[PDB]
Amino acid sequence: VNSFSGYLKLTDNVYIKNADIVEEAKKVKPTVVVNAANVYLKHGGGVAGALNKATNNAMQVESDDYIATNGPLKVGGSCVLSGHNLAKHCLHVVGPNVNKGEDIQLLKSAYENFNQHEVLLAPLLSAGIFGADPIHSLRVCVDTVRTNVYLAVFDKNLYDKLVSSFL
Ligand SMILES: Cn1nc(O)c2c1CN(C(=O)c1cc(O)cc(=O)o1)CC2
Repeated sequence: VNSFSGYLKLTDNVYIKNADIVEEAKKVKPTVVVNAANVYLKHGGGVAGALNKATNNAMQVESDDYIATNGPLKVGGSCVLSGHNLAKHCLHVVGPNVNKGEDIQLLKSAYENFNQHEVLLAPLLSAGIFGADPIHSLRVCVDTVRTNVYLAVFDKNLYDKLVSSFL
């Protein structure tokens, strides 16, 4: 039993809710919140911008030190950093950004990072400002992630479309 509430169950291991991931993280304090990161960990907008703002820019400060030491992530890759006031840990995962021309096949590699964590609160990778089709992202999630994932979808209209079209 865990503290996630109000989710619709899609599969054995994938759950979904119309929710603001920032507000959900603040309330649950999950072990892992996933950020929709880019390779530079520049958290300017979308989910990343919102998570970073909720940490009062502490996420960005930590991320800048990470990049200065380690260099950029790979598209499809990830790193574990602090969750600050939102979670124990933040798993920064880089899905492909279609608006930069990155290969959508890398979306599966991105979701594979979730399998290193037993339970996660996450957004749909490559959705929103990353330009991918969220219906496709949900399909890849369900077909790739084997650990327990709680998906937060900010837009109510999109949430309803994702549920109604789910096979
Ligand atoms: C600035 N702020 N603070 C918050 O709690 C939120 C925001 C803004 N926001 C996003 O930028 C966003 C975009 C998106 O595609 C998915 C998502 O989960 O969040 C949603 C929730």
